[PDB]
Amino acid sequence: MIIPVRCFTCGKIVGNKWEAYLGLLQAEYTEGDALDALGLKRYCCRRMLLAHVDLIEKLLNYAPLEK
Amino acid sequence: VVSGAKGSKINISQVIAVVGQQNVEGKRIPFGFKHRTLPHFIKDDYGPESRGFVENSYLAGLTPTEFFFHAMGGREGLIDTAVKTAETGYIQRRLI
Amino acid sequence: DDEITPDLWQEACWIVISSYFDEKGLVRQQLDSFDEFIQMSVQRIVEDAPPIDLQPPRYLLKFEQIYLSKPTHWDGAPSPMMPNEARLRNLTYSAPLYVDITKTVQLQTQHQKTFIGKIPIMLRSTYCLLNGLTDRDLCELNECPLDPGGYFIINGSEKVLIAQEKMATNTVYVFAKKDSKYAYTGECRSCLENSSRPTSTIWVSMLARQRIVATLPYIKQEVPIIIVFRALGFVSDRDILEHIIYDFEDPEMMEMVKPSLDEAFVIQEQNVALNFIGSRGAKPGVTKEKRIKYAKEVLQKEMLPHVGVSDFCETKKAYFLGYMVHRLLLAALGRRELDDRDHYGNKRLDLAGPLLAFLFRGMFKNLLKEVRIYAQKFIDRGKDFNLELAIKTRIISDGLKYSLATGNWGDARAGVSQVLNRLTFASTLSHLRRLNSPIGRDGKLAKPRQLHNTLWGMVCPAETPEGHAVGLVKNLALMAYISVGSQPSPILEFLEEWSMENLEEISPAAIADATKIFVNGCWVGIHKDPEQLMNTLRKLRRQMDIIVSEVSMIRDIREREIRIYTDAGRICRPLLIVEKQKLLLKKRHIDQLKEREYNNYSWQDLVASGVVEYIDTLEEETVMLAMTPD
DNA sequence: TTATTGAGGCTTAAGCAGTGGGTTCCAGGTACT
RNA sequence: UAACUAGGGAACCCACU
DNA sequence: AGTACCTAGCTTAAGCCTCAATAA
Ligand SMILES: [Zn+2]
Repeated sequence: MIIPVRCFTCGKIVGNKWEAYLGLLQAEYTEGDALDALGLKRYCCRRMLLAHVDLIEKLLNYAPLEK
Repeated sequence: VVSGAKGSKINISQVIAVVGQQNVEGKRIPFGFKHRTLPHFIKDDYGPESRGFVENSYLAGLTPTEFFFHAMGGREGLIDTAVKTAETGYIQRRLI
Repeated sequence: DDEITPDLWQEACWIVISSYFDEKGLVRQQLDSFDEFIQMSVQRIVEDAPPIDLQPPRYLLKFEQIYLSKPTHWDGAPSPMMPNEARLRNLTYSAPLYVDITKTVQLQTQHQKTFIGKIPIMLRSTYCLLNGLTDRDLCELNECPLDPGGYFIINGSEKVLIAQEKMATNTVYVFAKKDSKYAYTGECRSCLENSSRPTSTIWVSMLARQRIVATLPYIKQEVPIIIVFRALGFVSDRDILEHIIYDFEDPEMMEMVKPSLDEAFVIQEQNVALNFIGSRGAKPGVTKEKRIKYAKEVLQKEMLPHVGVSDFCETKKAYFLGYMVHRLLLAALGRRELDDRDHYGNKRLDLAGPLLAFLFRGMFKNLLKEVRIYAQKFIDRGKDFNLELAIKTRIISDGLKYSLATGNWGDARAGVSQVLNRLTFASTLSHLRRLNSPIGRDGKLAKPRQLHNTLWGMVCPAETPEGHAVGLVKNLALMAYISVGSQPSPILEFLEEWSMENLEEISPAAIADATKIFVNGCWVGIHKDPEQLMNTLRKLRRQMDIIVSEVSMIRDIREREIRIYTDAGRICRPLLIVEKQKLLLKKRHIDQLKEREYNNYSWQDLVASGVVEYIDTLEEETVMLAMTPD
């Protein structure tokens, strides 16, 4: 639902790179250039960001049961 | 293959060279439509690609007509497997 | 210059597919079928029910207008019920059904908008509370915007109606029975649509040896066909053979109708034939006139109800019976190939609409029956009875709820309604697009389980169970659409306006050269110029005229017939239209579809431009189809 | 000549591989107070 | 001054080998 | 009101029907 903290394969930190990836994508970068700008060199770290779906933003559209 | 662990020469030939002729009940792909196997062919077409000869390999990729005819063959295999188990169980019980 | 070049074709075709799925989605068959059920079929069933009458002071009751509220929950004040609340509280997502009853005894009173029962509402249909809501509004109701709907909530359980596959009605099929007493057998599951009595199947068979025999509904023993023809009011041999054989220069059919006439030499009068066919009924007649009246009732109602059920229609019924015998003869001559049972043009898919309509017919008949019971109990004392006390909403509400919950259909067959699979989203979509063949799963017949040729583009060739239900449980292809059903009337007025001569206004000598025209399987007349007629019918269908886009128009060319199909259950798919080796789809259509959310150009505008059209399986026989524009 | 006792053609049960999980259902109807 | 068990049937559906 | 209670297809063995030698 949310970006994993680490790449599953190697363990590089990718949890701090999802918002920066989205900011680079709206800055008209290609996905490959955005991955290269974040330092994700191994393709194991690259498909953590390339293939991620952020379900948490859809989960946040529902009001919490307590408030 | 040559260790005998898995596969056959037919599997290698199907992967590399050609898949071959798709069969339903021992014959070629029948005229399920009116004298056509599919609406993409002319009527009374008895050629290879019209009646279920897959000329491509698995690596090359099946054309959509070849894909459908291969699906027909695989469906026949699944039907045979299911009715085979269902019929052989009773023969086993009667024999024992 | 406006053509899509081959390097633009992949982008163009996927924009077309994206427009289709943006307009339609994936569960149009369920939602459209249920919407048609609620909008038309409920009112048709209520009005089609006979005006009930009790008798002495004699009064009658009539139901005239159907009102449906939004889904509502009640002891206290009624409040709107969201589907999530019905899911949580184990309630049934249902809407109240209101009718207004007139009571004429004479004194006429209006019981306006009386409550007769609760109808479960399929989610995201036009009568559901989530209809037309935005994604934000769906999320405010704790509903998933990606949820497709198409299911019912029955006691908090999500229920999906699996589409039931059946033989198509009102169509003549000739098969061969292996090693039976009949060599070739004809068959017509005749059913008058929008009334939908228990369907009547007639067999016109020929004995193996070569006499032609007719198997009639509600007659135990087999009946010679010439006796049936003389019982229709044709006491001759020129009349019967003119109804059967349209071409006197073919003597082989004359040879094959020798033995039926020879065996029917005993009877040459109409009432003798009525007595002969009524002596073998389900209820045997006490006397001769009872037998004659019973056989007349059978010929008027049970025998071929789709070609006509009232009186004074014996000539159309005799024409269709002669057509059945002619098809049987052509099959025995070999001039016509034997019909394929696994051909999906010969099959219909009973969706949520027709299944709920069958249930509603049974339950409305029941509700009327205890209205008779209550009124008969209270009329013996001479006192007036309240309609609110007479109406039993319990039986219709609980019967419909019970059949949607357990899946047992009728007051017969099971597994029609199933709990919706919610393991993953793909399983939900697959369960919502499931087709079921009701062939018994213990049989070893591989032919209904085999992947037939006619499933191209209609049914997925890969998605099937690998267990005992292999080849029987099927899954709908992505752009495959099931026809929702429509009235054949405007096509009939257009046909009689377009120089088509009716059956009762022609001599039988003109049948041989002209083209027979069938509308929903009913022979309505002949046309002497079938090519320009089919061009005109196609031009009307492409232009979104009085012929709607889901109407199937098939011209058999080798044997002169034009079949127009309008009923529900026909599985169809959109195809691009090719004229003079060129796609009618141009670059301007793709350019307009690119800004789909800007200029409001949609898939419907692409259909209305005559660019794409829906071709079902029977029409796909006559289609010369290109896989790619290459 | 003629019944009489023998042998060829029609309906109808009795069958039809195994292991888990889930869902629904196993009752209203007037009296009477 | 530890008082110690489990529960029915009939149908359907799905999955698995 | 609460409720007593009285009520689709297969194959095959087995049982059941009409026509021909044969003595009375
Ligand atoms: Zn990594």
